[PDB]
Amino acid sequence: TVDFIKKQIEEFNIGKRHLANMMGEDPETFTQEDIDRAIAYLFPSGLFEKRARPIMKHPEEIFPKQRAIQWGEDGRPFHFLFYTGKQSYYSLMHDTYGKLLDVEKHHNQLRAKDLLAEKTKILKDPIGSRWLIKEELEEMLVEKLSDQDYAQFIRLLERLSALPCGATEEDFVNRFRRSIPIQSKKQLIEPLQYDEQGMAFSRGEGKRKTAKAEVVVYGQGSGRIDVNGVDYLLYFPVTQDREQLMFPLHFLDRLGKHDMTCAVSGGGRSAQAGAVRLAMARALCSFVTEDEVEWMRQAGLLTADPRVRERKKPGQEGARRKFTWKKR
Amino acid sequence: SFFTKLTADELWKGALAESGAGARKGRGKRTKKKRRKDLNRGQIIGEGRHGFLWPGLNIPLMRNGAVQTIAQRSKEDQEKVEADMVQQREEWDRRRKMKVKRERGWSGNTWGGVSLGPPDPGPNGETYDDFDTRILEVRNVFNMTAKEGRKRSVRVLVAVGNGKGAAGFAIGKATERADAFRKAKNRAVHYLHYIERYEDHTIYHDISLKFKRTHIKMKKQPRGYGLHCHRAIMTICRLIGIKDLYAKVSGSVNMLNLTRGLFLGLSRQETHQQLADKKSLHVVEFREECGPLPIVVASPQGALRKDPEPEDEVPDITLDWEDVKAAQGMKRSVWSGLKRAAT
Amino acid sequence: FLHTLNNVFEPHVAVRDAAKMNIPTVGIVDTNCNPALITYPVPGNDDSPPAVRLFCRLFQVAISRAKEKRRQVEALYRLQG
Amino acid sequence: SRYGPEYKDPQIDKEYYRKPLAEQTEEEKYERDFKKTQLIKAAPATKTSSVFEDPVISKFTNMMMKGGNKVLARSLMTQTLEAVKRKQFAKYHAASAEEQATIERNPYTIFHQALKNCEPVIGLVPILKGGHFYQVPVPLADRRRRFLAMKWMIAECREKKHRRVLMPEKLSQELLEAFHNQGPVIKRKHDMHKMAEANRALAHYRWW
Amino acid sequence: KNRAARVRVSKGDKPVTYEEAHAPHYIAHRKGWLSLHTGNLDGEDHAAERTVEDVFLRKFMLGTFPGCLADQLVLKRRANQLEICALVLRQLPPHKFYFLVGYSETLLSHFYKCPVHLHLQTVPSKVVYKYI
RNA sequence: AAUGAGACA
RNA sequence: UCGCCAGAGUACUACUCGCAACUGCCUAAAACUCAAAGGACUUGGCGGUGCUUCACAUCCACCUAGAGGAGCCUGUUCUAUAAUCGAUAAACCCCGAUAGACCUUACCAACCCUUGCCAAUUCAGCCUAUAUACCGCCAUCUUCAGCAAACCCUAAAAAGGAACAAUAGUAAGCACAAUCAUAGCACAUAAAAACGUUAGGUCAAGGUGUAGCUUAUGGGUUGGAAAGAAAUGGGCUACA
Ligand SMILES: [K+]
Ligand SMILES: [K+]
Ligand SMILES: [K+]
Ligand SMILES: [K+]
Ligand SMILES: [Mg+2]
Ligand SMILES: [Mg+2]
Ligand SMILES: [Mg+2]
Ligand SMILES: [Mg+2]
Ligand SMILES: [Mg+2]
Ligand SMILES: [Mg+2]
Ligand SMILES: [Mg+2]
Ligand SMILES: [Mg+2]
Ligand SMILES: [Mg+2]
Ligand SMILES: [Mg+2]
Ligand SMILES: [Mg+2]
Ligand SMILES: [Mg+2]
Ligand SMILES: [Mg+2]
Ligand SMILES: [Mg+2]
Ligand SMILES: [Mg+2]
Ligand SMILES: [Mg+2]
Ligand SMILES: [Mg+2]
Ligand SMILES: [Mg+2]
Ligand SMILES: [Mg+2]
Ligand SMILES: [Mg+2]
Ligand SMILES: [Mg+2]
Ligand SMILES: [Mg+2]
Ligand SMILES: [Mg+2]
Ligand SMILES: [Mg+2]
Ligand SMILES: [Mg+2]
Ligand SMILES: [Mg+2]
Ligand SMILES: [Mg+2]
Ligand SMILES: [Mg+2]
Ligand SMILES: [Mg+2]
Ligand SMILES: [Mg+2]
Ligand SMILES: [Mg+2]
Ligand SMILES: [Mg+2]
Ligand SMILES: [Mg+2]
Ligand SMILES: [Mg+2]
Ligand SMILES: [Mg+2]
Ligand SMILES: [Mg+2]
Repeated sequence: TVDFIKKQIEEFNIGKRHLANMMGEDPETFTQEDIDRAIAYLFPSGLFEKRARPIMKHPEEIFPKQRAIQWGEDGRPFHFLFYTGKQSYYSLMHDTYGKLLDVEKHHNQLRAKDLLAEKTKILKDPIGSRWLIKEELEEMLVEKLSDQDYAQFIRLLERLSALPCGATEEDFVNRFRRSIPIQSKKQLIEPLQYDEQGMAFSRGEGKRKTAKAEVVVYGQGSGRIDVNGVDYLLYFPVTQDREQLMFPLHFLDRLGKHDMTCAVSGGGRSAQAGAVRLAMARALCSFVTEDEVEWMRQAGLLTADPRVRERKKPGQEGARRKFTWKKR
Repeated sequence: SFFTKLTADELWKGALAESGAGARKGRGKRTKKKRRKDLNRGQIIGEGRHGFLWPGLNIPLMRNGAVQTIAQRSKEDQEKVEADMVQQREEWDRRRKMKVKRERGWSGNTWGGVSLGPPDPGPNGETYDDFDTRILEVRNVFNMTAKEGRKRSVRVLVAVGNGKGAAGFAIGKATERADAFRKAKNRAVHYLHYIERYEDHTIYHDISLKFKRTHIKMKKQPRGYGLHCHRAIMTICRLIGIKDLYAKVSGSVNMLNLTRGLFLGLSRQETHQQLADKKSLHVVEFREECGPLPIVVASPQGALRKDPEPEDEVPDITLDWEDVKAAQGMKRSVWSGLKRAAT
Repeated sequence: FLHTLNNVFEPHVAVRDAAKMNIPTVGIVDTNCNPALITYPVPGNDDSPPAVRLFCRLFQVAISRAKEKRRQVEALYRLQG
Repeated sequence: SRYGPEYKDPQIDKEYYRKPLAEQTEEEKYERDFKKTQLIKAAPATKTSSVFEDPVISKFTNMMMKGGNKVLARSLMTQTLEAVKRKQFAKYHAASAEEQATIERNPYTIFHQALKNCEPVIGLVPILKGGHFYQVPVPLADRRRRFLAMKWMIAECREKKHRRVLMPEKLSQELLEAFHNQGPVIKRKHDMHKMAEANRALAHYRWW
Repeated sequence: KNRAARVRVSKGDKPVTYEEAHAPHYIAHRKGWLSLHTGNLDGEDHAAERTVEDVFLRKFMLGTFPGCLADQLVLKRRANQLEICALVLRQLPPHKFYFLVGYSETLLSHFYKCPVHLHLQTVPSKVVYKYI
């Protein structure tokens, strides 16, 4: 299917020229991202499946990678492992094993000459290096693999990487390395805001069980909370609800060092109490040092509660309860 | 009630009822094949009972350079056109009742001895029109399954041959009889034997073998009397090319064992040339109709032994009681000497 | 076949399959092998490293000479006409 | 459960974080808690870092709740502690010199001690063998014994109390009765010991 | 087992088009609606009249073009004009197609008292998406 | 923990 | 070289010879009945068979709230009336009905109409019989993982086809998976769940095969389908 790919390549370039002509842009810089936004406009397909929308991309990226012809006109296979069923995988295994012997042979010669100029470079923890995934590896060798074959190949690399490392070997090994994204659970500390001679006031957002709470805390006032224009004691008659508001401030030993005004809507008494508690915890991170912010997470203050009421299934009394089941 | 009507495919899919639970485990013993008739086989877009000639559909749009207009049809003319349609439908019925008479096999209903034509060409483009195949045994095979229960399967055993001395056999099993034949033919050409034929009409010497629990004995015969063997053996013999043979089958008469036993015995045949080479002596054929003339048929290539064979006064050979009984004239059955049809 | 036995001490499948496909086989047979289906058996040792290396080198030069002498005759053929 | 397997139970005790420098192994425990980037569940509504709470009180308060009235359960638990406190204060006033420093005026101390005396030591579980059931004694775990003591307290004060007497005052009487090892719950605990001791030869049936 | 608007698996010899190869629960996920109109919006009236007219066109177009119809029609309603998009096989001569196009446009316009647009796309055969 | 099937190939 | 064997049941039986046997042993048929009896093997199901492992609403141990008791509401069976039908182990029982005072209505008692809805028709019409002739739409095992087609192998093949330091299997199709929806991700819930099983349910959504009716099993008008001895299921309100 080499010719079919070539036909797709040439007409895609021609099709790109027509799209740029009708869009009224510069055809020399009609990038793929511009094509995607252009196609999404001319053909406004409303579908939930992201892969079902109309696309026009590079045929190399669209069509899956295809195996090349394995033999000449006389029928002789080009590669010397074609009769093993999986030429690409076994050739990689053969080369990888050959590198191990060369390293062992080179190390044996170095030991004979009493020289150790190599170092172990396997440790790539700060970079965050991980080996190839089976799905990724199959797309590199353009051939299907199995779990048993994948484990054997990876373990062989571990033996190769555990030995003294040469410059050529590292380039061979690094093709099998993948870098994980940055992993961290630190939150973004919101800088303090000053407005109309007001000093050290911060804003936070909280939501829990169909109840959104808007809390702004002033760091220059005494200890009082004004929710929806009324005192918190009147607004929260229940002792438990007022205990929730204490929980953030009490953990920081700053019960009376902050003046707050809140606006929470929706939900019951406990939903609002939980929402205001979450908003205060996020809003107080600005006034607290970074070390105790971590302590805030370990206590569960900064983590939103994902527990929401479930639906009622058709044919059941409730969310989980079913009707009485008469066996006979 | 226009909205109450349905599609043609929906109507026939329900009227035929060829998808219900009746035709699952033999519950339906109707034995009458319901036939589906395509009602659009005869269509003339525009033609109607009232007989309106619409320019563009049935009548040509332009007539002598003038575009025709809408016009009706005469009552006598419309009757003839309708009479044409009904005769066409009656003719179609007459061409469906008749069935092609297949090749007569060993019997009127069994598939034994029925040829399936040349085998399918190989993947390399090789074509086999000289080879011919015959069906030897078709038998329904049932298996017990967890879900369905009785899983009916059809297996067949066919043999292929070119008539020049090369033949083979194979077995093909599938869920459908039509697919069973296709598998059997293709797998047959993979297993081929070459059976030596003395003068291309008979085996070199008499063969006696016992394959498992099947006793089959074959005897050499002259040109005049040929093909007096089991009806399954005759089918294989015509494919191999042997035209003169006598075979008697004793014990089990299973088709598979008989086929394997026959080919195994024939592939073990020893020719005159091989016998001459292993003995380094000349082999002389004494034709009975040619008198005492010592015709030589094969000569031992290489060194010729000058030592004659030791002549035993009383040979020590194993004789079959049936052969001696027939030779002395003691077999007086009412089936041995019956006159039969052609080979 | 430099070893006619697999890792479970059974005859190799290729030995049986090659006979089915009518492919001649030249295999080294040890004292516990089956040379019945091999058309060119070579009774020898296939376990000691010196024996295995010797057979490989002998087939190396045998192939190389065949490849080279095929080319030499081709060159002579080209200058013939 | 909307929480995945990675989420863990949060730590609420403030004192656990305020004095970490006095120990080394515990420092390694929580420094890796966030270094592994393990997610933390949301703080439960019931539990709080308030120094005036007690875990045994919350479990007892939850059991008294019927339906979803947490406020009513909390109100009943508040009055019950008050009712015990009033009775202990009244008895303290009418006491001699040696009797004055005997009476305990702490309801939390009384409540904790009362449950530790109503917990059975060895329980019973039926075992089917030979087509019949034999009551085989077993060494019940601590959580089961603690749970069973609370259930007996609730069952007694709900059933055999009079209609006029309120719930908080009736439960207050039983707490004092159990504090002196003379309440009916203590009698029920002894009755379970009576059956367990009688079937002391059937302990061989169990296979654990 | 669900059976609404599905084609059952039968070996691999029966061709299936894109519309028939998807279960009804894939609507608005993999395939769109064959007809689009304002009747089934939130606060819009006149929904039953649109539905009955839609069904009639499914039965009229199928009978007007016997055998040559590829798959289901596509009905678009803009303003007061009605647009019908069809896929028709190469069965009838082009003379007959224009005759039916003119016949359909005039007859439907005078029956529903609205302008009708009939656009046709011709394909050599039914388009196959799976099996075959 | 005793008993059960008729006009399905 | 000797002994024994000529379909199965009748039959280690009847009659007969010998015997320290007398309810005995040895010898050993026939009438009659059937078209089979019998040996070995393959797959499946099952096992109050053994070994190992496992049930997160789950079998036990164990948690909470309820049904069975009473009234009431509603649905079946039975009883009853001149007065529908269908569901009716798990997979029926506030089920077809997200719905009956007339209507609906298909039931009964009376009283009327015979090209009796349409453009035409020696034809309209039928809630007439057949879910055991069916299409449609599902229940169910089932959040079980297997189904089907092409091809190869087996000293024959009914059928089976895996050993990773690998010993005959291969690549695709459907299903699971992944993805999508519940406006972040995650989790969770929805949604999905093939080939088959139960001749499972539905001729009364509608269409239709076959059979039946045609001044009648068709159409219209008026009035009327009461009633609960009793038994039971699912619910609401309680017994504070
Ligand atoms: K089995
Ligand atoms: K009830
Ligand atoms: K009426
Ligand atoms: K009917
Ligand atoms: Mg509930
Ligand atoms: Mg059906
Ligand atoms: Mg005949
Ligand atoms: Mg026979
Ligand atoms: Mg060896
Ligand atoms: Mg009985
Ligand atoms: Mg015999
Ligand atoms: Mg007999
Ligand atoms: Mg006896
Ligand atoms: Mg006797
Ligand atoms: Mg006698
Ligand atoms: Mg349960
Ligand atoms: Mg209740
Ligand atoms: Mg009751
Ligand atoms: Mg009732
Ligand atoms: Mg009824
Ligand atoms: Mg019924
Ligand atoms: Mg009627
Ligand atoms: Mg049925
Ligand atoms: Mg066998
Ligand atoms: Mg397969
Ligand atoms: Mg998969
Ligand atoms: Mg999502
Ligand atoms: Mg999920
Ligand atoms: Mg579901
Ligand atoms: Mg899924
Ligand atoms: Mg039935
Ligand atoms: Mg049932
Ligand atoms: Mg029924
Ligand atoms: Mg009907
Ligand atoms: Mg009926
Ligand atoms: Mg009909
Ligand atoms: Mg009537
Ligand atoms: Mg009752
Ligand atoms: Mg219910
Ligand atoms: Mg009330």
